[PDB]
Amino acid sequence: MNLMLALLTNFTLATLLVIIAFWLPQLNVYSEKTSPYECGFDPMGSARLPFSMKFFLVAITFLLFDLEIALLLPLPWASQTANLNTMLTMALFLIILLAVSLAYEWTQKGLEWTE
Amino acid sequence: MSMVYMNIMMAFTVSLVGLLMYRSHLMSSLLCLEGMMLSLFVMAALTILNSHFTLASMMPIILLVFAACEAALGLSLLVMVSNTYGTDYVQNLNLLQC
Amino acid sequence: MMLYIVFILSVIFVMGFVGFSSKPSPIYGGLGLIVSGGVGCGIVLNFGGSFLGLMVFLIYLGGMMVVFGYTTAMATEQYPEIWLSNKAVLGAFVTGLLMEFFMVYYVLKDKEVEVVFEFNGLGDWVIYDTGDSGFFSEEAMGIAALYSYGTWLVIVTGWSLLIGVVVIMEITRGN
Amino acid sequence: AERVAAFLKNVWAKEPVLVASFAIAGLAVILPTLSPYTKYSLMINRATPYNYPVPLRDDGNMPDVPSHPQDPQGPSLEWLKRL
Amino acid sequence: MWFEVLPGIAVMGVCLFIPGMATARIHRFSNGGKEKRVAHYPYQWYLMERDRRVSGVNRSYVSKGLENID
Amino acid sequence: TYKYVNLREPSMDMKSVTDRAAQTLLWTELIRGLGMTLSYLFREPATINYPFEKGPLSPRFRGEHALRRY
Amino acid sequence: RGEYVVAKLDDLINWARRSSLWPMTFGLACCAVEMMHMAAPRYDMDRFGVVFRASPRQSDVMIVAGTLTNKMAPALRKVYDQMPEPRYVVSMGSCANGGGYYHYSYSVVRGCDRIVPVDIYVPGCPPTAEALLYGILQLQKKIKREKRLRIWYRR
Amino acid sequence: MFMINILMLIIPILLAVAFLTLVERKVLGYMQLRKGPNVVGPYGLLQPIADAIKLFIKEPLRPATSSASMFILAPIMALGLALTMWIPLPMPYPLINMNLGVLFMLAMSSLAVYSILWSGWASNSKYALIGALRAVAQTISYEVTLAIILLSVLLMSGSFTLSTLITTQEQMWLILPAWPLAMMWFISTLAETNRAPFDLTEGESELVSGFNVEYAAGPFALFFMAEYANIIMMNIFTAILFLGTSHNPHMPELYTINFTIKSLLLTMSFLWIRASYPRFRYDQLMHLLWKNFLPLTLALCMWHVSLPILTSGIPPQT
Ligand SMILES: COC1=C(OC)C(=O)C(C/C=C(\C)CC/C=C(/C)CC/C=C(/C)CC/C=C(/C)CC/C=C(/C)CC/C=C(/C)CC/C=C(/C)CC/C=C(/C)CC/C=C(\C)CCC=C(C)C)=C(C)C1=O
Ligand SMILES: CCCCCCCCCCCCCCCCCC(=O)OC[C@H](COP(=O)(O)OCCN)OC(=O)CCCCCCCCCCCCCCCCC
Ligand SMILES: CCCCCCCCCCCCCCCCCC(=O)OC[C@H](COP(=O)(O)OCCN)OC(=O)CCCCCCCCCCCCCCCCC
Ligand code: SF4
Repeated sequence: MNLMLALLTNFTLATLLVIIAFWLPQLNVYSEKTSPYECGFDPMGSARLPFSMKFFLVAITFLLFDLEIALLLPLPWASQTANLNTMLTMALFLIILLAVSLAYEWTQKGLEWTE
Repeated sequence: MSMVYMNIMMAFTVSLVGLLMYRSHLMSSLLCLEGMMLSLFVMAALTILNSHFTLASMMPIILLVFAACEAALGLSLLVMVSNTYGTDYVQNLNLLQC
Repeated sequence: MMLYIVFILSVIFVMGFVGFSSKPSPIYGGLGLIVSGGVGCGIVLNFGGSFLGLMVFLIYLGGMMVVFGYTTAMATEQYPEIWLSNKAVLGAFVTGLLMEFFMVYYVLKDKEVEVVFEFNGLGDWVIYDTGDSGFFSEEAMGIAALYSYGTWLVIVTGWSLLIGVVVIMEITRGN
Repeated sequence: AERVAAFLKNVWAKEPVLVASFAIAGLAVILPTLSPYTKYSLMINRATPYNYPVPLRDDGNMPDVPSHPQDPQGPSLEWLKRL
Repeated sequence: MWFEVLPGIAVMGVCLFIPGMATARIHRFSNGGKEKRVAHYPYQWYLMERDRRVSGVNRSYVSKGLENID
Repeated sequence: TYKYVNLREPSMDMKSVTDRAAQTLLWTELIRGLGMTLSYLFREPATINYPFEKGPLSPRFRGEHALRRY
Repeated sequence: RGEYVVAKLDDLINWARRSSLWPMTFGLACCAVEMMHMAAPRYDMDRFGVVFRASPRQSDVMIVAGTLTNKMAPALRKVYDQMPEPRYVVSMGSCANGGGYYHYSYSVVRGCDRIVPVDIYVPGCPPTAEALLYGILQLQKKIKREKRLRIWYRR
Repeated sequence: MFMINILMLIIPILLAVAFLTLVERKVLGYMQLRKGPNVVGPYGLLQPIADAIKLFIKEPLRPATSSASMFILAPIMALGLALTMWIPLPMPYPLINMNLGVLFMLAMSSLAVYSILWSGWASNSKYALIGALRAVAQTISYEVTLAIILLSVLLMSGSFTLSTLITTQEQMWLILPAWPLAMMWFISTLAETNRAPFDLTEGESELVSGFNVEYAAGPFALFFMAEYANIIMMNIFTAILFLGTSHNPHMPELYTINFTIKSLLLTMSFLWIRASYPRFRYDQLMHLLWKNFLPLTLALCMWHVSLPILTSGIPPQT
C-alpha cells in the first residue's frame, strides 16, 4: 500500500507540473515556431531515416553479459551454503567464463566500432 | 487454476498469434518471441512460487538466460538481413523457393 | 479492490501484449513489452518472489534498450506506425482488447470460464499458503542453490553464454 | 628467467590494468586452497540454525545425544567464540 | 569571496536534513515513541501480527508486559 | 632556431615504469588537475560590481560623439 | 481589490523574467568577442542571472552580435521564430543596428530590425563588454515596466 | 501520517535540487575566478525561485513533427522516477524499507533511461535522435560494470538491504577495504548521471542540447529537475555504500547531520569535476569501462567472493 501510494504521489506531482506548464502560460502558436530545429536551416531529410549503429556487435554482447548479473547477483546468498567448496568453484568458473568471453571478443577486434 | 492463470495463458496465446502473423518487420516478430518468453517466465514463476518448490526457483532464471541467447542470435541475423537489403522486411527473404 | 491487485495487474499484462503483438513500429512495440515486463514483475512479486520479479524487469529493461537502438538503425521508416495509422494494426489491437474484455467480463460474472482449461474466478488469494516461513526467503534460498546444487546447470549455461559470444561474431563477420 | 622478466616488464609498461586484473584473479583462485581458515567458513555456515532442531525420541540407547540443551553432549561452539 | 558560497550550501544542507529527520520523528509518533518495526522475513511479520492481537487495541506497537499475565 | 614540443622518449627503468603504472591506476595527473581548480576557488574573483564599479578607461577612449564650443 | 492583486502578480512575473534571462548562444562577427568578455570573470553576466543556452527553445533573449548578411538572414529569422515567448531581441553593434561599416554592400542586411523586432539597440563597433551589459540591464528595466496583467484586467 | 512523510521527502528534495543549481553556478564561478549569482536575492538565494517561475510561465511548444503522447510522457517519466529512487534510502530510516533495495534502485535507474530515449525519439529531430542513441551507448557502457561493482561490495555486507550497509560499516568505512571498487563506482555514477566528463546525451558543444533540444518551458524544467535530483541521490547512495555513518537509535538526527554533510561533499565533487576536465568521446567511454573497469571488476568480483571464505568473514544473511 505504501509503495503504491508513494509511486502515485511521485507521478501525480510530475503530471500536475506538466499540466500547469501547458495551461498557465500565454501561447502564440504558428507554423515556423513549431518546425524542427536544425541550427537555422531546414533539415535535409527526415529524422526517421535509418541511423547506422557502429557498436551493434557490442550491443548484442551487452545482452549476453547483462544476463551474467542475473546469475552473479545470487552470490551473497550462495556464500551462506554448507557446500562452500562446490559453491566457490562454480562461482569462480562462472566468472572466469564471463572473462574468457570478454577476452575472445577483445582479441578478435569485436569491441572496435565499425568504420 | 486461479483467474491469474487465465490472463497469463492468454498473454502467451496473444504473443504466439502475434508471432505467426507477420506484417513486414522482422524486428516486430522478434519482439513477439521475447514476449512469449516473458509469459512462460511469469507462468513458471507463479507455479513454482505458489507450490513452494524451492529448488525450482532457479528455473525461471535459467529460462531468461537462454531467452537472451535466442534474442541476441535473432538480432545478429537481423543485422545481416539489413546489410543485404537495407531493410528488415521479410518479403525480401524469398530467394529460396519451396 | 486491492484483493484483486494480481488480477488487475494481469489485465494490464495482457493489454501490453496486445500492444506489441499487433505489431506497430517496434518503438511502440518495445514500449508495450516494457509495460508488460513492469506489471509482470508486479504479478510475480505478489506471489513471494521479489528477486525474480525485479530481475526479469531488469533484464527486459536492458533488452528493449538494445532493441531500441536496433530499431532506429534497421527497423525504421518515414512514418512509424501507431496503433491507429493502419487498419491491420488497428484491427488486431481492437480484437485483442475485446477478447480480453469478454474473458474478464465472464470470469468476474460467472466466477468461472472454460477455455481449454477450467479457470476459477474466486480470486487469486484463495490458493495462498497459510503458514509462515522461517528467517529466510524461500525464493532466495532456491535461487542460491544454483551454485551448490546446480553444478550441471552452471556449466551448460556458462558454456552457452560463451559460445553465444563466439556465434554472434561469426554470424555478423560478413566474410 | 631473463626472457620471462622481459615479458612482465613489457606488459607492466603497456597494460598495467590487465596486470593488476590477472594478479588479483590469480590470488582469488590460489589463496582459498591454502588458507587454514577456509574450513571454519564451512563450519560457521553449518552452525547457523535456520531450522528447528527436531528432538529425537529417546529409546534409551543414544548416549551421545543430550537430554537438555545445557548438557555437555552434542556439538560445541567454543571454537567460534574464540575464532 | 568563497565563503559567499556557503549560504547556498547551508540552505541545500537544511533541505537534505529534513527528509531524514521527518521520517525518524514521524515513525516515533506512529509507533508510540519507538522505532517502526522492521519485518524483512515472515517470522518477524508473524510476531508483528501477534502483537496486534495481544495488544487488544489492534496496534502492534502497544506492548504488554508482565502486568498482562496472572 | 627551433625546438621540439613532443619529441621525447620515456624512460624504461623499472622505477619509471612503475611511476607511470601508478599514474594510470591511481589517476595522479587527474588529481593534479583537481588541485589547480581548488586553488582558484580560494582566490579572490576578478569580478567588478557594475554599475556601482566601472572598468578602467583612458583619456583616448572613443565613445559617444559630441560637438564642442569655444 | 482586483487591481491591487494583478499589480502584484505583474510585479512577480516581471521580476522572474528579468532575473532569469537566458540569451541564445548566437554570435556572428567581432561583436561576439565583446560578448564573450561580458561572460568573462571581470563582468560575469552569470551573476545577474544571465546564462547562455544553445537551444533556441530554451532561450529568452537573442543578442544579434555581429553582421547580418543576406545569406544568414533566413537562418536568423528561423531561430528567432523557434524561441518560445516572451522573447526579446537585443541588437549589438553598428552592423546589427543599421549595417555599420558595410551598410552599402550587396550582401549585407541594413539592420537586423528588417528581419526581427528589436527591443534594445546597443551602439558601438564593438560596444565594450560594459556597454553591452548596460543594454542588458536596460532590457531588464524595460521588462520591469510591463503591464501585461493590468492591461488584461481592464479589457 | 504516511502521506505527510511522502511530502516531507519530495518537497525538500525539490528545494535541495533548486538550490543545488545555485550552488553549482557559484562553485563553478569561483573555480573560474568569478562570482556567479549574487544579485537576485542576498548572495543569489532567490535565483532558483526566479528561474522556476520564469520556466513555468513561458510558452511550451510541441514541435510540428513530434509524437505528442511520447513527447509529453517523457518528462513526466523522468521526474516521476527521479523522486522514486529516494523512497528506499535510509536516512537513517527509509520511507519504504525494502529487502532488495539495491536491486530496486538498479531497476529504476534502467527504466529512467527511457525518459531519454523516448524524449529524443518523440521530438522527431536529428539532434534529439543523436542524443538519444548516445544514451543507448552510455547505458551499454556502464550497466554491466555498475551492477558487478555493487555485487562486490554486497559480498562484504551480506544483503541487498540498504539499511544493512549501516551495520556493515559500524566499525569502519568500506572505503578502506574497497577503495579500488569505490574509485570505479564513483566514475560509474558520473556516467550513469550523464555528468561531465560523461555528459554526452546532452553534449552542449556537440549536439547543441542533445536529447532535449526541442523542449521548452516547464517540460524542460522537469528534465533539469530529474537530472539534478539524480546526482544528489547517486551521492547519497555512495555515502551509504562507502562512507557509512554511525546510527545511534536515540539520536537519529546525528546520523542525518553527518550523513548529510558527506552527501553534500560528494555532490560538491561532481561540480568540482565538471570544472576540471574535458569531455570523453562516447566511443572512448565504452572502451574505458569495457577494457579497463570490466577486467578489473571481474577480477575484484572473484576476489571478494573468495576473500570472505578464506578469512572466515562471510557476513550474516539477515
Ligand atoms: C572567436 O571566434 C568566434 C567563436 O569562437 C569561439 C565563436 O564561437 C563565435 C560565435 C559565438 C557565440 C555563439 C557566443 C559566444 C559567447 C560565450 C559567452 C561563450 C564563451 C564561453 C563560455 C564558457 C560562456 C558560458 C559557457 C559555459 C560552459 C560556462 C559554465 C557556467 C554556466 C552557469 C553554464 C550552465 C551551468 C550550470 C551549472 C546550469 C545553469 C543552467 C540553468 C538553465 C539554470 C538552472 C536551471 C533550471 C531548470 C532552474 C532551476 C529550478 C527549477 C527547474 C525548479 C525547482 C524548484 C521547484 C519548487 C520546482 C564567434 C562569432 C566568433 O567569432
Ligand atoms: C620495492 C617496493 C616493494 C613494495 C611495492 C608494493 C607494490 C607492488 C606493486 C608494484 C610493483 C613493484 C614490485 C615489483 C618489483 C619491484 C622491484 C624490482 O623490480 O627490482 C628492482 C629492479 C631495478 O630495475 P632496473 O634494473 O633499473 O630495470 C628493470 C630491468 N628488469 O628491477 C629489476 O630489474 C627486477 C626485474 C624487473 C621485472 C620484474 C617484473 C615486474 C613487473 C611485474 C608486475 C608487477 C606488478 C604486479 C602487481 C600488480 C598489482 C599492483
Ligand atoms: C585453475 C583455474 C584458473 C585458470 C583458468 C584458466 C583460464 C585462464 C584465462 C582466463 C582469462 C581469459 C583470458 C586468457 C588469455 C589472455 C588474453 C589473451 O588472449 O592474450 C592474447 C594476446 C593478444 O595480444 P596481441 O595482439 O598479440 O599483442 C600483445 C602481444 N604480446 O597475445 C599475447 O601476447 C598473450 C601472451 C600470453 C598471456 C598469458 C596470460 C596468462 C593469464 C593467466 C595468468 C594467471 C596467473 C597470474 C597471477 C599469478 C598469481 C598472482
Ligand atoms: S559592429 Fe563593429 S565589431 Fe560588431 S561585427 Fe560590425 S564591424 Fe565587427
